[PDB]
Amino acid sequence: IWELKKDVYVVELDWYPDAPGEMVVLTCDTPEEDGITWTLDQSSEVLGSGKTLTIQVKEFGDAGQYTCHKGGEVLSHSLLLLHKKEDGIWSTDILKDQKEPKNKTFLRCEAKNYSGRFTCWWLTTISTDLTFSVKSSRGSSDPQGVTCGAATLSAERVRGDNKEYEYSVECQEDSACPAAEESLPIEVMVDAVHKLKYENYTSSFFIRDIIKPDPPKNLQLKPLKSRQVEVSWEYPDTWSTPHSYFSLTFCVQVQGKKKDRVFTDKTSATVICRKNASISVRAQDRYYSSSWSEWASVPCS
Amino acid sequence: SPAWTQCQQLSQKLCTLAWSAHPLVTTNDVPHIQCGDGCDPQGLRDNSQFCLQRIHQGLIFYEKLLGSDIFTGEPSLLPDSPVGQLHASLLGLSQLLQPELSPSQPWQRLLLRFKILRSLQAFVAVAARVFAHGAATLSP
Ligand SMILES: *[C@@H]1O[C@H](CO)[C@@H](O[C@@H]2O[C@H](CO)[C@@H](O[C@@H]3O[C@H](CO)[C@@H](O)[C@H](O[C@H]4O[C@H](CO)[C@@H](O)[C@H](O)[C@@H]4O)[C@@H]3O)[C@H](O)[C@H]2NC(C)=O)[C@H](O)[C@H]1NC(C)=O
Repeated sequence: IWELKKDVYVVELDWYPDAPGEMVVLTCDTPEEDGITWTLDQSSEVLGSGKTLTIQVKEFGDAGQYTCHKGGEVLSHSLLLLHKKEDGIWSTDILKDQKEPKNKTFLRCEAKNYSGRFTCWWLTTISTDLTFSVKSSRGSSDPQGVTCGAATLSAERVRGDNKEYEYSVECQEDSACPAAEESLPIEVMVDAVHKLKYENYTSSFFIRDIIKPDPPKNLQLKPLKSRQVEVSWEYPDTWSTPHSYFSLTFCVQVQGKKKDRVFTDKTSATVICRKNASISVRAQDRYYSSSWSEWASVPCS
Repeated sequence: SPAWTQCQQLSQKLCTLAWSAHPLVTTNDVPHIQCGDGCDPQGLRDNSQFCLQRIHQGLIFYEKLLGSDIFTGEPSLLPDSPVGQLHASLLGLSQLLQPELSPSQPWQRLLLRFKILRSLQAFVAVAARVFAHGAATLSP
């Protein structure tokens, strides 16, 4: 047993039938010595007497909020949560597996630049009695500070009775060094409590691997009378500066309802534009292969 | 005096070769261009020699590392491996800056090679930003 949070304890259980469980000793935080009784949740059934109560925690019927009384006088509370280990693996019921990039991906994080700010997302089907707690740091041996906000509902999809929820949290590194080559990854840790079940999740990464730039800004066309066009855009406002250091590379695409692609480090390009086509541009870090940005399009002609 | 545009090309050639590696059919031991190394844009303006000395040090380390038992021992690298060329381009870049481990299991050596090459992608990414920035702002 370990303490998650004042008066909240987690009990680790190898979850299988006819399992011995854990012998837990609860203690009543009170200066009284005699007349103490114990109860669980809303049951009046007295489960024991004295300043302490020993219990064999095997199932969620043994979990819950234990209260100690001095007759009609309520004294203190101890909330027990279970972390079930099924088949030798901690349960992952609360969060949905996003299966991208690989299996058992429950948290996905993104950065728009090298500032130390990033956002992480996750999915769940649970609508009620759901609490999330987020913590983050760079490194484990000697952790460096990362400040995170509170997880909040970002999206919801409902089909009939099946509801799916998306949560997100914004974090930031305390002393970020945008130009440095990171040696220690960032760790994002998420506690998930639903009723009496406790689960937790982690994602380990370098900012450089979760970079996805914003789309190129102010995409424009200048025609020239064999029907060629001078395409021009600008770096997105959120990308790191100076651009002479944090360079982007671009892919310019011509597509209609056959493709023409050009790859350039410049913020301009010449393409042959046809009727009812569209000029699209997207961006990537020039020196390190991370995610491409979303396309930015402008109609042809 | 540094010859920024040659360095810019060699570090570009290293970004390309390093991302073409795939020996698998965190990296604890290597060097890194750290915050205190002064290779950010402002640090280059103020003391470019200090930064480029620490890039040179790391390049020498990666040369020696690629040219050692970790990479030259068994299991033999495959003829299509980029290690040999990276070695030549690392050597070439470190000369532009200034002219003058070892596990038992072979599966552990493959994994080690992968972590080193993955680490090199991060290192040369920063060096390329250094040489691109210096070519744009510190060249006469
Ligand atoms: C995600 O879940 C995992 C699995 O549950 C969790 O790992 C557990 O963390 C707790 C908290 O650090 C560990 O509890 C410790 O266990 C050792 C003995 O193994 C004790 O010596 C420790 O005692 C100290 O803390 C107690 C209160 O927690 C005090 O009563 C005591 O006096 C000491 O001060 C402590 O109990 C637990 O062993 C691990 N379990 C495993 C299997 O690793 C992990 O922490 C969770 N992640 C997050 C971010 O919470």
